[PDB]
Amino acid sequence: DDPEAVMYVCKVAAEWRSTFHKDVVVDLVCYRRNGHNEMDEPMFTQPLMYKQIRKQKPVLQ
Amino acid sequence: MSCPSTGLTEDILTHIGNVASSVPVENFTIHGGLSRILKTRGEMVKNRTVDWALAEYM
Repeated sequence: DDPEAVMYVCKVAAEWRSTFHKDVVVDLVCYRRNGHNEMDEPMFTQPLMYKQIRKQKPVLQ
Repeated sequence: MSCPSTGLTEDILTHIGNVASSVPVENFTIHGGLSRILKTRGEMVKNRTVDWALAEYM
């Protein structure tokens, strides 16, 4: 939800791969706005998570 | 070797259907779309017909 740290982490990982020639893992913690499919109802199993979701602004805004 | 018949008497089937087409705890709220599904289950159960989901309960 903070893009300016995502950019820095990606840059650092790209430098690490060139400097040490090892694997590196980058984990992006986010959420899923819709259901698993476009025609899907996610409220059947995760009611409160999606009640919280529909009160949150998109990152672009 | 032989196998007994697997049928059941009707009252058992009706009791299972009635339990399967409802929510048997008090104070429990459920989604609208799920309420329609349970109501349709009752629709079928009162007409003496089973869909695929009701046979698994029975």
